[PDB]
Amino acid sequence: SSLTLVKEALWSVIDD
Amino acid sequence: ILQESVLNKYRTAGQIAQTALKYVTSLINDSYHSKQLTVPELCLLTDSFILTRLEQYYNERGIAIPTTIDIDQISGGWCPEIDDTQNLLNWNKGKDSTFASSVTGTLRPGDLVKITLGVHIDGYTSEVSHTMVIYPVDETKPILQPTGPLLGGKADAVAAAHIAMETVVALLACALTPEKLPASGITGQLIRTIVDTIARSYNCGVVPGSRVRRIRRFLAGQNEGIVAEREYKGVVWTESHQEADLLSAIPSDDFVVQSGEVYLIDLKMASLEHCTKKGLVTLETVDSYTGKSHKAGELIARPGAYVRDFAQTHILKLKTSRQLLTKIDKQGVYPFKLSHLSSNFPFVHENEEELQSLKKDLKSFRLGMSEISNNYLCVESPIQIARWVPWDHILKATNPNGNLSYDATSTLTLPGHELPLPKLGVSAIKLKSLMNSTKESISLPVARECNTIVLCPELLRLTGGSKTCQPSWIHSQHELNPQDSIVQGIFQLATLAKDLLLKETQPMK
Amino acid sequence: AKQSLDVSSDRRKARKAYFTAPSSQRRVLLSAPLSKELRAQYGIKALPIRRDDEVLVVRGSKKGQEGKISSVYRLKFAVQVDKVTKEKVNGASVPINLHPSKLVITKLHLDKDRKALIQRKGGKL
Repeated sequence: SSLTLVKEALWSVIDD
Repeated sequence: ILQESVLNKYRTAGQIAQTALKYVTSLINDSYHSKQLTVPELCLLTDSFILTRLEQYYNERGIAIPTTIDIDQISGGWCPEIDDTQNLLNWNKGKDSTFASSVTGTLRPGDLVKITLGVHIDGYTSEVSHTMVIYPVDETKPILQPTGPLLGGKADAVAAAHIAMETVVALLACALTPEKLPASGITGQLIRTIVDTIARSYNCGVVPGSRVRRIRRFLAGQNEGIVAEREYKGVVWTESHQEADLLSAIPSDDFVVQSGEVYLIDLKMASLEHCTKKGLVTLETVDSYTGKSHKAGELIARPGAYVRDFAQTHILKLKTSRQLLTKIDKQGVYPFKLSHLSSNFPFVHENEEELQSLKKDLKSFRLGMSEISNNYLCVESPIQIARWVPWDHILKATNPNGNLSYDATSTLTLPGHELPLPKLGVSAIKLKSLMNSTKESISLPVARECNTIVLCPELLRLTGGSKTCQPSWIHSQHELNPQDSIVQGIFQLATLAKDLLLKETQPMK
Repeated sequence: AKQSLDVSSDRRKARKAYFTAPSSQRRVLLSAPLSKELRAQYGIKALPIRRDDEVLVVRGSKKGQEGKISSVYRLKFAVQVDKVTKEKVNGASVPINLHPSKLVITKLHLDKDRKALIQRKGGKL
């Protein structure tokens, strides 16, 4: 589920 | 090793490039700013000039890079022939106003012209380039310095280019001295750090093709996308580094620059005054196929430069092709046009009949190159436009097989097995699909600056200088954030360079 | 019960009609109910699904998730929503194929024909 975590972090960075 | 024989060859290869740069920047001001030559007419004249200069001095010697004139979107590759001028029109006849400059050959105002070229002697080569800018004229003024400075994102781009250029020059100068560096000894870590923060200050991202690297005899990086190499120390900034910086071979750690070495700088900055958002900066190739799509923003063209893969061999059935292959392999491993290979190309005297002679020779050379290309002997150096993609489409995308998608009918292999962003498991093929799969087809303007330097105690900068690449005065903003580590270091570097010693080769009159 | 001669209670005929239904009929077959808020808003219980509609899942293992529709695969009798994907270890994501009878709509994509459909079906808008 690594893609899940990296996409979560990437959403976090792009939303702010 | 940096012998006298090596470095004076570097010098006399460099200053030919310098005076040819002056020639082009001469001619363009003659044509547009002064009280009208097209791009392909500039290019072969510049190459004629360079070879006419090369004849006087000096066995393997000639043009490493054919003179490339990019305009306003193209990261690299635009350098067409006189064959193709009507073809460009009747291909792009139905498209829209964008790329009008590159299509017609006449340059417009506010048009960001990135010139680049290079010359080599016995494998020892020197590249150079300069982003200049067109801006309309003053008529009421007596001297007519042309009116208006530049303001927008292109100005950003030019500023970032020049500042990054001078800063990396100074860094590689301090490479000689383990001192005279603000601790705020030298590494690609530091280089990428300072250039990335400059790019972030000016809001102009780094293009994937840009790099800074070592040079050896016959091994510069002229191609950098087609031919491979094991021993390559240097720094690049591609989509992998973009995603890594968003998160937090070409190794960057085990890399500290040393004395007695020759280096290439090549920086490309793509401006962001719109775009609204975080997003990727990638490259898209330009094909000659009108019929693959319906959209008008696409450019339709044929690259002029080739390069031949001397590892392969295949007997041609065609006399013209075999003779052209003779003419090719008697030249070197550097890219070439069909005009370079001819009987009347240097133009000792110049008229219309000699250009006609060249055109007929070109009509035969294209037939030869057809068979030489159908067999995988020569390949095209591609025409690449910078294109922007927002992260939203990429993250919402669906790639049913990641790390396993080739593109399988891409002809070169090396742009095929790329995997630009290993995280997220997307490849160049699906990235192209996503770039096309959106009405946010935003293409960026790009600015380019290329130099060659050598470290002996001084930094001998074989290109550049103030005669060469003095910037078009502009009016930008976002001018360099103070209040950080790295910015203090950069300003201390700029002040301390005035004492470090930077030698610079002048052009030939 | 059935009180007409036009229509048939035949399993075989009905299944054949379903599985050979063309896309124009699959549109109305692949209908989704609306949430209670949109139901009070408009005055309508269900609609045919389309592409730019925001949706929420209420049945299956992917329950309590929600997002906007990315495809309507009428051939597969399903719809492909974003943020619902089976992520493989390499990095590959495939969409989960959902049925809109399970889904519930939260927000619509409104144009003239859709407004007219609602006014026709008895919506105060």
